[PDB]
Amino acid sequence: SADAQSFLNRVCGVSAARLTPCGTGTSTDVVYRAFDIYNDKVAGFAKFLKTNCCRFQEKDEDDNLIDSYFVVKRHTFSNYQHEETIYNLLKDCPAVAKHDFFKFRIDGDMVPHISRQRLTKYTMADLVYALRHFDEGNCDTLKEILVTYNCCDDDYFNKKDWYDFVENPDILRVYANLGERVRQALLKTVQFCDAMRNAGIVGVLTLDNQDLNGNWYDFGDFIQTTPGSGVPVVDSYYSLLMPILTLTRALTAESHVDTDLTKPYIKWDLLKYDFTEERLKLFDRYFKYWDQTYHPNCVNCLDDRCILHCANFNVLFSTVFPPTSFGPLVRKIFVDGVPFVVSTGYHFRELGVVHNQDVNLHSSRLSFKELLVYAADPAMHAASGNLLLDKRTTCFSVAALTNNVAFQTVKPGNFNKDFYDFAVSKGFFKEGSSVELKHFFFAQDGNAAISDYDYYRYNLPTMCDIRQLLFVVEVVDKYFDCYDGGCINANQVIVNNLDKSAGFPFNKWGKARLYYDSMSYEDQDALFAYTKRNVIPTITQMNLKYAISAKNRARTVAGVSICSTMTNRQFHQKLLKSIAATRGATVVIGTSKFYGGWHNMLKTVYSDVENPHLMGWDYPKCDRAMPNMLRIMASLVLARKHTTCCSLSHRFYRLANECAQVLSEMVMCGGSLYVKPGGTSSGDATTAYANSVFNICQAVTANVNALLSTDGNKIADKYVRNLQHRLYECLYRNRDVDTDFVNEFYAYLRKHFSMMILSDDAVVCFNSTYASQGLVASIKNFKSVLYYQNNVFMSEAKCWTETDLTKGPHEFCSQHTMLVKQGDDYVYLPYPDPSRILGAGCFVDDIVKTDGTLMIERFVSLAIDAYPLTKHPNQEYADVFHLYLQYIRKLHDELTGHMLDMYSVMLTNDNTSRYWEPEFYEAMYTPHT
Amino acid sequence: KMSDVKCTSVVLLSVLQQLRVESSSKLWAQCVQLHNDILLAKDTTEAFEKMVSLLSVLLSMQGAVDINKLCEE
Amino acid sequence: NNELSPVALRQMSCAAGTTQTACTDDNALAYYNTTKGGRFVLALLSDLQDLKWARFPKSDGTGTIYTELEPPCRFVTDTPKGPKVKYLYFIKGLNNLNRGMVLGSLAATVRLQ
Amino acid sequence: SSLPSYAAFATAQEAYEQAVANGDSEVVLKKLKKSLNVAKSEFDRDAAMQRKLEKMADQAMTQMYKQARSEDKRAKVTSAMQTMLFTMLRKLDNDALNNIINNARDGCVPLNIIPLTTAAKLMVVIPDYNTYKNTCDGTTFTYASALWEIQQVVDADSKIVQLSEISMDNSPNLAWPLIVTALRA
Amino acid sequence: FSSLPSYAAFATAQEAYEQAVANGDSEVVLKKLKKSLNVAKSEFDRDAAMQRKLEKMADQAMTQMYKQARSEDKRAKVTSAMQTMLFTMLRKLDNDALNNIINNARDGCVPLNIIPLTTAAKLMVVIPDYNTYKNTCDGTTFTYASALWEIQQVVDADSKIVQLSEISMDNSPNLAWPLIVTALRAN
RNA sequence: UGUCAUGCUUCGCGUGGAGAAUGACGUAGCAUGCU
RNA sequence: AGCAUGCUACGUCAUUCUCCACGCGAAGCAUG
Ligand SMILES: Nc1nc2c(ncn2[C@@H]2O[C@H](COP(=O)(O)OP(O)(O)=S)[C@@H](O)[C@H]2O)c(=O)[nH]1
Ligand SMILES: Nc1nc2c(ncn2[C@@H]2O[C@H](COP(=O)(O)OP(O)(O)=S)[C@@H](O)[C@H]2O)c(=O)[nH]1
Ligand SMILES: [Mg+2]
Ligand SMILES: [Zn+2]
Ligand SMILES: [Zn+2]
Repeated sequence: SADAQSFLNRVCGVSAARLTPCGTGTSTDVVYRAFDIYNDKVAGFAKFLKTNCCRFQEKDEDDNLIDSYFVVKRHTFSNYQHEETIYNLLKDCPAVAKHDFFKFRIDGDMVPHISRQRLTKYTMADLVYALRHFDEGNCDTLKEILVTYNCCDDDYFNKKDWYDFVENPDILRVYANLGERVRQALLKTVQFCDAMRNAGIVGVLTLDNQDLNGNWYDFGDFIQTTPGSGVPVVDSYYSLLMPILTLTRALTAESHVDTDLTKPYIKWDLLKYDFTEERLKLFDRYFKYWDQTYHPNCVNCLDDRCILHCANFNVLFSTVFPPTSFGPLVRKIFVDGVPFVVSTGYHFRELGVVHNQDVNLHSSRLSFKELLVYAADPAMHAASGNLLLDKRTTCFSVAALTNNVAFQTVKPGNFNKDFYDFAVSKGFFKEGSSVELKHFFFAQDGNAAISDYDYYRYNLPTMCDIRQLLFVVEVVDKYFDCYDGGCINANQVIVNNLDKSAGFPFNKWGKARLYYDSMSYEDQDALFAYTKRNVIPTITQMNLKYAISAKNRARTVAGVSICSTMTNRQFHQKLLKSIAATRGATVVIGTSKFYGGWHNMLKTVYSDVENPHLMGWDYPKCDRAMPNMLRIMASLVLARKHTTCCSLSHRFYRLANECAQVLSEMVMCGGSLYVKPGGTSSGDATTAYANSVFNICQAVTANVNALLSTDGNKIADKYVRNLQHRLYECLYRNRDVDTDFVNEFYAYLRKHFSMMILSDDAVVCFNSTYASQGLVASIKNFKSVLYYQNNVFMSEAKCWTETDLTKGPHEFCSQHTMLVKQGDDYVYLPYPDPSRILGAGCFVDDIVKTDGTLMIERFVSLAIDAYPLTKHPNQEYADVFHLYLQYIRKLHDELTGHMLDMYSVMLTNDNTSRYWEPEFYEAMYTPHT
Repeated sequence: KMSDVKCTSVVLLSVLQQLRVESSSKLWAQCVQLHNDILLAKDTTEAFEKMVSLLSVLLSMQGAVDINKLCEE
Repeated sequence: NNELSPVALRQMSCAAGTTQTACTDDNALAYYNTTKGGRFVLALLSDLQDLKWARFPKSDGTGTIYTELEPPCRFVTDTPKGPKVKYLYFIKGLNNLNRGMVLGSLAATVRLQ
Repeated sequence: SSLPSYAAFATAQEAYEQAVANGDSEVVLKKLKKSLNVAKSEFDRDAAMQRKLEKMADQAMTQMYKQARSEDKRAKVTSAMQTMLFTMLRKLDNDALNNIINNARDGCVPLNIIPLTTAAKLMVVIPDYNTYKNTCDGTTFTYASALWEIQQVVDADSKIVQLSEISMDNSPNLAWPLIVTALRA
Repeated sequence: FSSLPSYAAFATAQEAYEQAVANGDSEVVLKKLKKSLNVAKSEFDRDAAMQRKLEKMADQAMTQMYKQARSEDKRAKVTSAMQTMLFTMLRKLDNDALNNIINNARDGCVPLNIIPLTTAAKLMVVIPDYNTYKNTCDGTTFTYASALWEIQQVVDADSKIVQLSEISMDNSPNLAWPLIVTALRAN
């Protein structure tokens, strides 16, 4: 305590600060902190261990510690000179922490020291790392950051799920208490940049050189040039920080007057729909030194790689403006000298203002196409309707189209007593058996359809890291390059079922057949051509489902209009029909499990992976919680097949139409028009394929995050150590696409991470010795990526792993796998849940299905599904297939006995003897066909 | 006897729905709650209590069904 | 440790003029790196202040590319016999990182005062 | 077989028996073979036509049976459900269900849903003295295999009758439809 | 086309064999009558096949024509229905407030979401519980969207009329929620 | 009120190949007529 | 020997069923 007190007094300086010894200067301190690093050896945003610093903590009067630290260091004589010279230029900035340079005597040597004064304990890199790599079992840093700034108390974490966005929505509020601080940082950084440019300093701004007040304190890698011409490089700062700006709602002080949280809100003109100037002001205030050009309206964008860039900022800035200014833009026209109200534009929260190019005032007469277009849009349905204030939901309600509110209910379900009695007589449904009933028809009351719609409160505005998304999009476009696409004519479109509903209002006059036969090919082609330079809003109708399930939750489906589907088929069907005809790809839509398809799919997935393991995951609230940026991305990769048939403007207007009538639109729920925030619509023509694109995007993002957050000084393999140094450059320092590295990363992902994707279901075979070392994604990385990019917490109870590959996936498409012996060779076969089959047998959804003699095809199909259970070690599983065969025999006997009594004819020609013999069902799982 | 009550509840709620109990929101809500609670029950005594409540709902409506004829069949 | 790009640069000698026309040969020095598919001219050093265009020789048949230029910035070098004043123009539409590369390399090469 | 034109295909067949015999007279055997082939083809054609007829007839019969049974199922969907419900309820053989069903059959139905809580209001309609005799014994009321505590009893006309009154001695003195309120014990 | 050649030539075709029955001799005429009968039979077969094909073609053409003509009398009905719907909706617009808001706009464009707010003549409020009713629609007159609304009627989820005096804390458990209240814009 | 895709089973009407049978023109063996 | 007729064999055109390949309708089951 002889030299130690001398050093303490030295550090105290002349600032009149009372310092306690936290870590002695002579005996320094070490910590574990998140750093952004790029030298010629390592590169990444990862959590390392520091030594060099020695910290002292300031105690305020009354002997109480506060959040002020003096951080002394020991520097070599050269960096000392460099840093002092660079600081003597920036000292005047209000966003630069005070420094103190002094030499001290240690072991008979003069050692320099640089002391920074009054720094918060953590930095902004720690905050970003904590919220971007989330593990609920290790949240010490995040908890301390939240508690220190009065975001919550320390008793808030004794709750069940204090971090779950779905179980505990209030957590959002907690995070929103970090907004102002973040915003203040975004201001100070700009000041710093200005100072740099005025002083002639060139350097890279990183997150870990700014504390949580907003002071900058590291100048070791800066250089000097002529005054007045500096260059701050800000690409990995803003990009890494982007997902945090929307989670903590950093720009909520822009809604008040004079940008002060105490003053009231701004009252905007109710007729104002154009906010281009405000968007430019916001961009120039918070992102002044962001190089790439920003277009408030995405009509003027240049590529599909620019629409994402600009739509990110539009997503950020649209939270500041009133919610009543987004939607169709209405105008008054005259037809036959009578006024009409029609849509002639659209104000997208993510794409800006769009105006139709073909607007015709003073019309004379309307043809079938014009009547269809004018009756499809919600202009005159909402204009000529009552006002609505629905307090049961938090979704913007537009209007009420009638004088009543409809309350729709679901019915119980029917009981097939004869089959149940037969099964009971066969020794089923006893006490303590392994096969029982779990799937029933659940009933619902009148409030089902609106309570189901109120789950769109899980869709939140999610800004994305753009420099990373622009790389993931290029790596995802290689999974779709063995297909072909383009536009077809009205002659080449295939419609499977023409007896389906045509949405609203078209369902009041006929089915989908009424409009395909009343509309010549010229009419359909003209409508499709019209949609390429105009925006046609439509209305989707929400309906309840009547189906068997194991859960007490209602299910809804969204039926889209006929104008949407008619023109989406001519745009996407050529590619969608080619994705479903390819065998051996990552996406396995269109492949069957019969005649040896399951075995082929599993063998293709296994491929040649070393130390293989199998994993599978699930997406919580998939359709509801999907962000609006990944859906736009999914639609943009699917439209890259139109390079020759469509120009840039045609492609943009197709994107605008898809957004206006699928992504965000007006929904008809009980006779009232509400506004849909976002997500996915079940009834659109590209649901499964968009879900597949989204799945692959999330998996690739998980892999990138896994690889870039590893030390890099410990990756023994030298190829995988350069593949990480080059990935950081391709993300945060390369601007244009590097075509020779997306191929290398794609091959790397294909050899060590094999995927099998079908809509939102996925199975993965991965190299186990690379995952435990952090070189390929794990389940923790998926949980981390679903938190900041999907606003959802994925629990490690719906995800499964399998270390033995002779047992197959635990589940894929609700089927289990079994390795059976089938004629001299072993093969993987699928089998279902026996309770599902028995429930399908027992409970039917129509009274006419409870007469077996009329329904023998039902049981043939069910036995086809239930055959693979015959080969199960458990004996109560193999006795479901035999039950079905015996019941088929009984039904045939009854039918024959009835035909002889009611009539006098014995059905002369019969071949039904094959249905109750087990050789008819084996052929469905044998490879010959 | 669990798999017997789980089917008797289905038949009973169908019978109630045919008598047009759907025309009262409160009664239909209570019946739906009971019916969906019997189908997710792992204990038999709870299922029997809820069956008693639902059958009382059925028996309140005197003129809807002729119990004497049905019980003498 | 997040350093500026270590990439070094190479010199070319070219010319330019005030407008699309009037371009006169051998009156500017361009900086480039060829590690890309070809040569990318990153910036232009000259002695005059009225330049507003650049005619760089294109590696194609009868190809002449006219790249636009930004406003000047005045630097004082001292490598030759004594102090000299030269103006720098950055190719319009050049991200900040390549500007940092060019400025760092040039400032290291010449003291710049 | 047994078709009207089938006989020829057999007669010539018998002639084929003679074709082998008699040392296979070339001219006779060949002309007979030609006629036999013609007859066989004619009979085969007629048989095919009959088979087509039979297929059509069977399809028609199946369609008619389907329609009849579908209409039958859709017509009787009210008596069948109730009969099934009561068959199943009798098979279950519970105590509470049988108690309440018997009381309902004798006219003592409830007025609200039976509450499954320690303290809840249950109202029942005792029609006659006899149901009162059997169910209530003092200040307790046994229903649905549970004990309830009478808190009030009301007559057909709004009136607060007292337990002391309601006995055989004064059985005819009150309008009989008797509402009884009770709380679960 | 096939009936005529049959009924004409088959007479001679069978007369050829009738002559064989008459004679018995003329074994050469056996082959000659073979030729005659087979020629007539084959020519018939050909013509009859052509006739049957033509009949099927004509039947299919007639069916196609009928189906087409039935798909053009349903285009007209749907056209008329759409026009009637559009005119019915049009005649329900108060062209006094609507014109005011459309004319106060800069270029005539206005967002759709504001048209019901500023021009609608009726309001519907759907209230789940009693606290919401107390805090939103309490009294016989309230304020929403910078305007004054007067309660015109209240009904429950069964479409039964509810009096404003029945909506109290004590009687709340005896109502069928939610309550739908329809109100009229005050002047 | 009853959406988008994919797979499989059953029944019914239509087009193109191969096997068996019946009828006219060409080539081979034997017999009769003209020479 | 040449031509014609008769008997027995091989090569092209019209019908009768029998199996495959391919289209259009109707019903049903399963999956996301
Ligand atoms: N704000 C603050 N930071 C601290 C503290 N203790 C350790 N650190 C870490 O120390 C670095 C500063 O180092 P400096 O800027 O001089 O250069 P360098 O070490 O990064 S190289 C930061 O990045 C932090 O992670 C503390 O109490 N407060
Ligand atoms: N059109 C249609 N789509 C369906 C249906 N079932 C499921 N999906 C789609 O499959 C994904 C996962 O389903 P979801 O996240 O909702 O959870 P789940 O337990 O029902 S599988 C969602 O993107 C859904 O759009 C359906 O019937 N019709
Ligand atoms: Mg640092
Ligand atoms: Zn742009
Ligand atoms: Zn195209």
